[PDB]
Amino acid sequence: DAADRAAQD
Amino acid sequence: DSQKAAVKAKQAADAARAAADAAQEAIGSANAANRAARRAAAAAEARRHADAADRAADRSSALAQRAATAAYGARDAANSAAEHANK
Repeated sequence: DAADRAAQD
Repeated sequence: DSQKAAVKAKQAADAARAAADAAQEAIGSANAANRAARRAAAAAEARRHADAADRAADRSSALAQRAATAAYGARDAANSAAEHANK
């Protein structure tokens, strides 16, 4: 989830 | 088999703890990516952090798989111990 959010950022 | 279960359970605990740390790595990188994105609003940095978070996610997943495997081993050892106790 953090990786996906990081990608969104 | 009881000692085996204790060892495999310990391995599950170690892998699980490592997975928790891997989650913190992914989170830390995600927070850094967010800060970089805020500064951009920096893009190269945010992307590097995203890649790092993705690598952390792969580490966490692999560790969780190892923890599950170790837990399965501990369970099988416990099952054998139960059979031995019954015998």
